Amino acid sequence: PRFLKVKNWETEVVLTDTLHLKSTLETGCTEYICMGSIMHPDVATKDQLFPLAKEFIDQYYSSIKRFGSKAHMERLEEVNKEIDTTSTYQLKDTELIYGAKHAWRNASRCVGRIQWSKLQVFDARDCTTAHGMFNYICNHVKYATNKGNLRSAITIFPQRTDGKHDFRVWNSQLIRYAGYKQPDGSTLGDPANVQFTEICIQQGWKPPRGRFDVLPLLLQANGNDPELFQIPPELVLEVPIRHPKFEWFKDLGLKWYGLPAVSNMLLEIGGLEFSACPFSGWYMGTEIGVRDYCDNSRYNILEEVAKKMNLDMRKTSSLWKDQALVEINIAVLYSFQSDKVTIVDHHSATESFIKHMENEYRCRGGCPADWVWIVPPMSGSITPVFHQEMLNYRLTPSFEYQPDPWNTHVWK
Amino acid sequence: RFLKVKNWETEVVLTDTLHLKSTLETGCTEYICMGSIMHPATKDQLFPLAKEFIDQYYSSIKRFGSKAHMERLEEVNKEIDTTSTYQLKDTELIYGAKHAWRNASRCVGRIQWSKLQVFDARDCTTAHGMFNYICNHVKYATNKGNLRSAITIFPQRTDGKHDFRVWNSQLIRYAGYKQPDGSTLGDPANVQFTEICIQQGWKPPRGRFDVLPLLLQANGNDPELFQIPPELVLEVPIRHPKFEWFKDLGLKWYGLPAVSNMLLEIGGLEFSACPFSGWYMGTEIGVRDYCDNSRYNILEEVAKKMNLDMRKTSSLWKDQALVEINIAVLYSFQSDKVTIVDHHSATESFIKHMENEYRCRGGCPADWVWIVPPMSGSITPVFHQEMLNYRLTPSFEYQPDPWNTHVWK
Ligand code: HEM
Ligand code: HEM
Ligand SMILES: Cc1cc(N)nc2cc(-c3ccc(OC(C)C)c(CN)c3)ccc12
Ligand SMILES: Cc1cc(N)nc2cc(-c3ccc(OC(C)C)c(CN)c3)ccc12
Ligand SMILES: Cc1cc(N)nc2cc(-c3ccc(OC(C)C)c(CN)c3)ccc12
Ligand SMILES: Cc1cc(N)nc2cc(-c3ccc(OC(C)C)c(CN)c3)ccc12
Ligand SMILES: [Zn+2]
Repeated sequence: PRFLKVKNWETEVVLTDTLHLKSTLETGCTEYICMGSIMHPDVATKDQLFPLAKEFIDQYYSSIKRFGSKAHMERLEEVNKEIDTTSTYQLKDTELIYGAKHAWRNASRCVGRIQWSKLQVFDARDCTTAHGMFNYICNHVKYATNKGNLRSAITIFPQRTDGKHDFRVWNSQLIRYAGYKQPDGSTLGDPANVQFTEICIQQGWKPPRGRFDVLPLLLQANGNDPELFQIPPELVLEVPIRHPKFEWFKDLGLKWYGLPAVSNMLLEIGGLEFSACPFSGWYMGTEIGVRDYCDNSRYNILEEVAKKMNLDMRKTSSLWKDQALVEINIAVLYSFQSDKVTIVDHHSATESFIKHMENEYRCRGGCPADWVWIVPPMSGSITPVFHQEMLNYRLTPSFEYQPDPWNTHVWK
Repeated sequence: RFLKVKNWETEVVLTDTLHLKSTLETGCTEYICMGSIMHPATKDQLFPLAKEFIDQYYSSIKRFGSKAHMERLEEVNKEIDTTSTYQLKDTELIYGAKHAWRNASRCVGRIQWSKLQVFDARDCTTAHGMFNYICNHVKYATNKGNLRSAITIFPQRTDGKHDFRVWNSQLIRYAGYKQPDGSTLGDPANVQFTEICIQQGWKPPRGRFDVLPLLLQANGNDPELFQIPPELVLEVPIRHPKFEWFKDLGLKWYGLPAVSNMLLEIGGLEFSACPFSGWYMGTEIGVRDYCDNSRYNILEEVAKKMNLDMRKTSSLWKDQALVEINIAVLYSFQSDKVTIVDHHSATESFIKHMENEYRCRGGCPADWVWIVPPMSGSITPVFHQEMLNYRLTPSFEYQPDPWNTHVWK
């Protein structure tokens, strides 16, 4: 039916969703199963591409209040002849900007979407080589960082053609720390990044073999083999982590980078596929995964912090893990704030998202939202999103997962 | 098809076949997921449902197709023909009630599902008898603090005009009163029901922890009030193992969580009064929402007594005071030898429970939105555990509150 209702059980506020009617592709759920906690549940032909392009162009001309206009009809005819003759088409600059903002606006799992309209779009579709990709990525990092006053941005490289000429950033984020598995089984650096670290070493990277080695960019242009580049260290803003009360916390030697910039996702606009589209914002404190690091040869940060807090770690019901996790997250927010590097705590981010979601229900007719990903990884129920019912559905333009490029790349 | 679920910490992959047996809907569609939405019989329809349940009962005792299986199917069929309903055998009631718990996708405590004490109250005819059955349930389940899981099942729905109902949401809850300004004396969750009890003749002590009276409805009659004997109500004063000032907050809670407003469905039959009880997970105990003074709740007051910076949210003072309150609850129950489980232990048990269920049953319906605890989610092992949610019967269902349906006599 046309209307779907969601309720906030703290405030009793009821919102009516009609935007779900524009949902495009399946969720994986059926009337008899829900896959809401499942992590994720050769190119387009001509006849596949015609309706996807028309739907995006219609949506674009509706958004600028020119629906059915002469320019709308002429744009549609242009796109159709272009697909008819070249099996693909090119977006105008305005449509590219529109589509990237709306892929962020449509990202159900993103709590930071109140900012969606302020995204800075860098058009890199004239790029032809990995050196040019490096240039574009350096400028993006410099612009987005802005000496700590972080600005959201995306850089969009050429779209996919036949599938054998893809542009790809092999990094999962533009800035991440290396991880090195030792022979004795322990891990030095970030354990999340051991596989990609091994790939870089294999491609020729000389690793410093420290705890916080910024990984090199591994960049692939036009389907060619990827090439390694070192980001200039002055472009990488970092924050040492200290605690406002625990003078010993700085002795852990922890730091983190300021700029979260995800680079392994695919951007889909009007049936066109931008397989290289790194996008960046600023952190929510809880995301910063400094928790997983190893302080010594056995204990991770959560254990090491609790040990220095003199907590009882023999019983789980002493809640020493919860107590230590709070102090770690206090330290993260204090350090970014003291250094004037943009960051948002989870109470502020979730209060903003509720305001955002309400505005979207009124002005747009709904807001696709993935509760499983929107609720913060700690203190869930004391944030306003916990008691908020949400509807999840897939609108396009969208950001999508894609397989890792080392699994598919045909080495030259 | 079979569906896989992955734990993203252990990389353990479980294969789910049980979802292929579910026949009730979840609310989702191919195009919209509603996993965060809270709430998404005639003679002709009854026998298929009953046969379905009878089939799975005799499949469970490894006597499918047996003589007794067929005779029982024949019996249930004739009985629906002549009477438009049927009665469960005691064996089937026990099996049904345990599997309603086994199938409750939102319950993290289901490792215990087969240790459920079932009290058959299907001979009850009056609210006085309901009171008797309920007192015996509370005394048995409390067991001087060594809590034991139990359910008491009252007669099933007949024509819908004669339901048995427990009007309380839990057997034991604290009253909550509307204050002249706008704050709340007692539990804010129970203001409406407290007012209902006062309208019905209850004399409110107007305290902070007034145990509510039982409001009991038999055979569709007007409900009647009863005072649970206070010696049957086990309570725990909340104190902190480090903060000597915590006991000065004067808080306490009751030991026994006994939910009484849900509906049990077995083989097409509906049991609208079926209070069931277990023991608490520490994070459930809603003492956080009380008021200490005339403006500040326990969370604000705790942070105040802790001398935290309450001006910015990024000081995370709420998160700090939340953990301490939860340490105090666990310390207090453990010190009085009242059964309680922490969210770390309970979610650990649930992952082991899922392993068991996939091995022996082919799956386990699980609602991630409700299984993950309301604090420290990602440092518990269920956060990174993919789950499949689906609806099996027997089941516990939500039902309307009786005061919205009842025509007073
Ligand atoms: C501006 C500040 C931003 C904040 C504070 C923020 C916050 C978040 C958080 C907390 C998550 C979940 C993280 C996790 O579960 O590990 C997330 C996911 C996501 N964000 Fe945002 N975000 C921001 C900006 C952006 C921008 C600029 C884009 C794209 C243009 C974006 C697109 C996404 C997407 C696609 C996901 C989901 C990824 C997936 O499904 O795997 N975000 N965001
Ligand atoms: C024995 C110890 C038990 C523990 C520790 C436990 C724990 C929990 C928790 C923490 C919740 C969610 C609470 C919330 O969201 O506030 C829950 C839900 C639930 N529990 Fe259990 N439980 C236990 C026993 C039982 C028993 C004995 C039954 C019934 C026979 C049961 C039936 C249910 C049901 C039906 C729900 C979901 C109700 C709904 O759909 O809203 N539980 N349980
Ligand atoms: C722009 C931005 C800002 C921010 N503050 N946070 C962000 C987090 C993600 C994100 C989070 C989780 C995730 O999936 C997990 C398996 C790590 C993915 C998939 N690459 C992306 C993506 C973009 C983010
Ligand atoms: C149910 C659920 C909810 C949520 N809100 N988030 C989740 C994040 C992960 C997840 C998956 C993979 C992964 O890492 C690599 C294997 C891709 C990480 C990061 N450790 C997290 C898995 C499940 C999640
Ligand atoms: C036997 C048992 C033990 C326990 N330790 N905990 C339990 C919690 C619920 C429960 C929790 C929430 C809930 O619904 C919320 C919307 C308030 C309902 C049904 N209303 C039941 C039900 C039974 C429980
Ligand atoms: C999305 C979600 C997840 C979860 N895990 N839990 C949730 C609990 C409530 C909820 C709703 C009503 C309510 O109160 C009565 C009106 C039933 C209470 C208890 N105060 C909780 C609402 C939403 C929840
Ligand atoms: Zn779903």
